[PDB]
Amino acid sequence: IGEIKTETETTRFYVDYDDLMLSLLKEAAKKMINTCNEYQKRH
Amino acid sequence: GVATQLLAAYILLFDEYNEKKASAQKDILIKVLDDGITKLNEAQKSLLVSSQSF
Repeated sequence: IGEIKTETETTRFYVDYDDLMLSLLKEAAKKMINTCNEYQKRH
Repeated sequence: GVATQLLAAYILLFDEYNEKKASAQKDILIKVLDDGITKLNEAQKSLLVSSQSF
């Protein structure tokens, strides 16, 4: 669960740049999609 | 795990000065470092109370 919480906190901090087209936030969101799909596949 | 990526983003984005993201970068820095000081201090106090129980 902590491996998911680290990525969630990183994405929440990248939202605070107030730039929704920032590539760093796009890549963090694409990483969280795969993390959540792997967690649902395991459970 | 969070701090080592936010600080790398700080080194990446401010190789030259970026005046548009300058007001938010300081808030991100203050927020993550004040979070870390509190977490590290509570971890030390927890380990000390565990050591005093023997």
